[PDB]
Amino acid sequence: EQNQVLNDVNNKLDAINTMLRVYLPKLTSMLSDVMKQNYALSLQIEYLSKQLQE
Amino acid sequence: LNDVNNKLDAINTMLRVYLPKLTSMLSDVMKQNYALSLQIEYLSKQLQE
Repeated sequence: EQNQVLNDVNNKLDAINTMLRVYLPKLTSMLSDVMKQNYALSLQIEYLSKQLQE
Repeated sequence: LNDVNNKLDAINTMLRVYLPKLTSMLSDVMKQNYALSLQIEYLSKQLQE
């Protein structure tokens, strides 16, 4: 019984951990893209400020 | 070993529940940033007029 319950632990944890491995890089890339988009918005607002100065 | 099993399974199902929420939240944040970009383009058109 001990060996089979340990096998169950093994498979459960390995599956969930590979799911986490798949997930995390997606979040990292999403945050990087969000920061890039915020920088783009900053540039747009600087252009707006130049327009207002003109 | 049973204690290890239950602890790790519980925490791992918690992580499973959590992560998709973060993914959806980031997608919605990016969509909202795109909406802000469109609003600012409309502002620029107003300023050109």
